[PDB]
Amino acid sequence: PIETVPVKLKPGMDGPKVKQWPLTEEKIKALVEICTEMEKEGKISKIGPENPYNTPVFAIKKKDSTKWRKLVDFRELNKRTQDFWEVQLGIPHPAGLKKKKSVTVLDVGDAYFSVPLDEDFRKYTAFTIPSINNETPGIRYQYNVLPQGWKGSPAIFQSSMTKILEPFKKQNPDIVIYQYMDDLYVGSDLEIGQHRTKIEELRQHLLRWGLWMGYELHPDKWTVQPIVLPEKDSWTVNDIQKLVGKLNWASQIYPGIKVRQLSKLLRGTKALTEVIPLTEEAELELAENREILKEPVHGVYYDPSKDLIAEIQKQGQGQWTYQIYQEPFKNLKTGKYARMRGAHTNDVKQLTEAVQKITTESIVIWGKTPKFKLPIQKETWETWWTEYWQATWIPEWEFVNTPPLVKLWYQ
Amino acid sequence: VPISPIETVPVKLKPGMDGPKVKQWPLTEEKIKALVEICTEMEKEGKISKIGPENPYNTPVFAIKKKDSTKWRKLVDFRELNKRTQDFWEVQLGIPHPAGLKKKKSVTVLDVGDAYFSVPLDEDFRKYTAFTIPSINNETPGIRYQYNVLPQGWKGSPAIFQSSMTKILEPFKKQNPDIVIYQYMDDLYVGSDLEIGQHRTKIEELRQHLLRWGLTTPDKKHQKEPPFLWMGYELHPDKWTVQPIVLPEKDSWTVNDICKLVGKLNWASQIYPGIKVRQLSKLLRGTKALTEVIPLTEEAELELAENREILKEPVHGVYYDPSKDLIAEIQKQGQGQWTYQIYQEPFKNLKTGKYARMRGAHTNDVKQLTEAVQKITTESIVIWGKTPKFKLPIQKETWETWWTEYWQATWIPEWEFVNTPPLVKLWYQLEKEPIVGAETFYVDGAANRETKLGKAGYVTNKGRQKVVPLTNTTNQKTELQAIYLALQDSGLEVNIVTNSQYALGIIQAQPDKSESELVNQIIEQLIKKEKVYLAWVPAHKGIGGNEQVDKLVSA
DNA sequence: CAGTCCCTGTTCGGGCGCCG
DNA sequence: GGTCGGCGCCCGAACAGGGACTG
Repeated sequence: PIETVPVKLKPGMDGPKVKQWPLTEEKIKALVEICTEMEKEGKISKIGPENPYNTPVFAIKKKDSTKWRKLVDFRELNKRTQDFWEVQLGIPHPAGLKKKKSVTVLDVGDAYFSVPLDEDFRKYTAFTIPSINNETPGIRYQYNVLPQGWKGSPAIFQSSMTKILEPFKKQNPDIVIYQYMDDLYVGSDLEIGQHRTKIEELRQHLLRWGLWMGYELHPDKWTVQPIVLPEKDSWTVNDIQKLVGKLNWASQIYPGIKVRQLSKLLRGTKALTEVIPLTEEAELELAENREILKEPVHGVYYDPSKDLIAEIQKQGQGQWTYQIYQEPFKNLKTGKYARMRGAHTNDVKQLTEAVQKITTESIVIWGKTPKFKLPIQKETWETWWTEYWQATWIPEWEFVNTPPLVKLWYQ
Repeated sequence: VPISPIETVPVKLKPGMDGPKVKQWPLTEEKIKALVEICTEMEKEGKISKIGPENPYNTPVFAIKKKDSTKWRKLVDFRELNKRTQDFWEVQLGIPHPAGLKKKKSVTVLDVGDAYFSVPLDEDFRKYTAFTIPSINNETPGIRYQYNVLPQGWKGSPAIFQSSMTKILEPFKKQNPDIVIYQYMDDLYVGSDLEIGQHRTKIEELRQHLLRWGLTTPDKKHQKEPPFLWMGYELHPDKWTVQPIVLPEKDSWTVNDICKLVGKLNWASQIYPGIKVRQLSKLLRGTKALTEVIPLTEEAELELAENREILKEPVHGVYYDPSKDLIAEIQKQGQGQWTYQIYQEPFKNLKTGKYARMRGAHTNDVKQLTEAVQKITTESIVIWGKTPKFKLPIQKETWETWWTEYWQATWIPEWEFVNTPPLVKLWYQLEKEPIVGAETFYVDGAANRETKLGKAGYVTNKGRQKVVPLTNTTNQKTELQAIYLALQDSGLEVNIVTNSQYALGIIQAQPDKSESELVNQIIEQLIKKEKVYLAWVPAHKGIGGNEQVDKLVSA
């Protein structure tokens, strides 16, 4: 008996038409059970071929979770409804969330099933369930309530959500609460003990309105990976050539970098393994360049109107470096991950884990998901990435093949 | 007109566009008799109705012969309709494969009749399905009809039938969960582990459940005894095989011919292991006329004779057993070609296949092997929903060396080494640190965009030097040529310094094959070496002899 | 500076097979 | 014959995006 908020696509664009990729047995059996149940609870209803729209669907298991979770790739639908959740019903991003000692994430996607969807918009939430060996044709459904993973869901539920959070925000005013998609980020400077208790106070505060999860973050302990130069006491021709090449590449970020006195050490046609003494003018150009890498880059600042972009570099031995930027060489943040799950055995699992950590960090700091430049072939990624996804959102990505140049981000 | 027991799918046109208005083709007198005989039969059964001048729409119509029957099939040229109708999302996402079937006690196959003619069309949409039937005389105005069912030839007919058929089977499948029904259009593979007595009861229950909706299951197409003919195969209680494949024996081969030949060879490769179409597809490159007759090359005649030799012997596949693991083994058939067999017990292949796509101008066997594994993985998930275990002709240490040092993300699922030559290996390894006591070569190359002329050479720490003039070249070919020279005129261990990101990006990827002859010559010299160290320095920065050799190859 | 040229990779259009 | 839909393969042509040098 709730009134539906009218929603429309952005002008001059049709709904998503993305084919369903093949799914494993454990995934298809999980979607059937969920979908029949959601059909029995009236959340979804079967449709037919007259609906030309479709969106891929698969299932996941969150970190240390045994129950399956239905996930829809509405990235194409969200691109095609961007004016709604940014212009009309936008959500402000608290700049203090990233400064909290502990931030916890809570899946609140079950609440969106309480609000009906606009009748004219249900046509675009269509999806297809495949069968193993194509035993039966695609069993299609469409959403009759607010779908999980749609950018328009937290915007419609925003008015309802704020009213639920007001009794808790009043008792706890110093607590920061942000909502992105199907997740709720709660950050506090409290001690780790009384922090988790306040989480349970909220959890029971949301259970009484008709709604459980747990993943802790510590944004104050997030570090950045600077560009560092080796501290060798004996330098060979090759060492100086690698040093000049790396300093030359770093000059695009710190204009103050100079390689004039070091290039003078590379005048003759010398053997690579030959030891070269550092001149006095070079030892100072080396020490001055080390200080410029300690200074922050001039003129870097976040722009809310620009899309985030993230690049990831595989450094081997379980090492992965990343940089987030909006304009090239103006990196808003750099970093490095090591020892993730699947280290030393699986690179797709590590690459999948790295994207999730990076995206999670981008949500805490700016409230946006970056478009990734993944260091992997397109066919390799599209085959395995679903087997390691443990998150309710899906960032955008593209595939690059940049041969290692020099080791700019890792020693 | 009575009401059809199946619910009707609402179909619209695209907004702003009217129905089709196309004139009828001139038809041969033998086809008009077949149409009026079939038209006149379908209006009696309520499948087409007469229309007057109030219907301003019209579309062509014709008829083709049915395979191995005197009956004719009615088809309508809805090309102008299909352009303006709404788009449909097809629910056939692929084709079932027998390798995915499980051993069932009893098996039954049936095929319904007048399938498209047993499912109604939307009431408000029948007006746009107007067509004319030309009489035996060109002056006769002709008879105009409109469809009441799914017209054979309309783009929505298959889509609507598949979805309507599933909706009718859902109440049966909901009451009989242990019954497996493979639904593909009009064909229903039914199987169960129930005893043979209660099997035939549930069969009869389905033929009556389908009868309540106007779907007839004729006893002519009823199949109760093995072998079963399902989807072009022969299903036996323990094995299966494809229906016999016939290749053309043309003495004079045309382009189109190769295409039917190639098409059937790919179809045969799913159970017949070892089919190669490398040299036969090399006949389809750069050809324009589907009919420019083409002579068979010596390598293609050999390839054809081998394939004919595989088709003489009988082969068969087995069914999927969920209790035992899935296994897939790959071999390197030829240069750029791969084959695989998927099985659960040794020599009892569920299915076979091949992968031979050339991705990129420069590649190696390890890349192609990784591409092959991924193709097998996806195909396996389609049919069995799981990833097989892999037996690969690559050493464990070989693969560990590759993926750990490659800059891209790469991975292979659970696999084990199988010692089946030819083994996939890395033909050379670039050192990670410069080689002590090895001559150091500073290479560079440049060319002119107008003259297309350039130089390429090197300067070493021992005083060695060379510069070579080059004609009809580019900047990239020269930087590669400079590295080829340093490899030729060096010992077994050599350090090479370049400023070419292009050349360095190709070599570090450890390719063993390339479309460029210059790369293949560089590869051949790299294999002869024991230790090779490559390094990059920025150009125009006065680095070592890289600025001295930049000034020698400037012109 | 902005324009090419050189190179490489991807996407699509069009032939066949197979099934219905 | 010159219907529709699905999936697969092979090819070439058009598209497209980055790097070095010139303009």
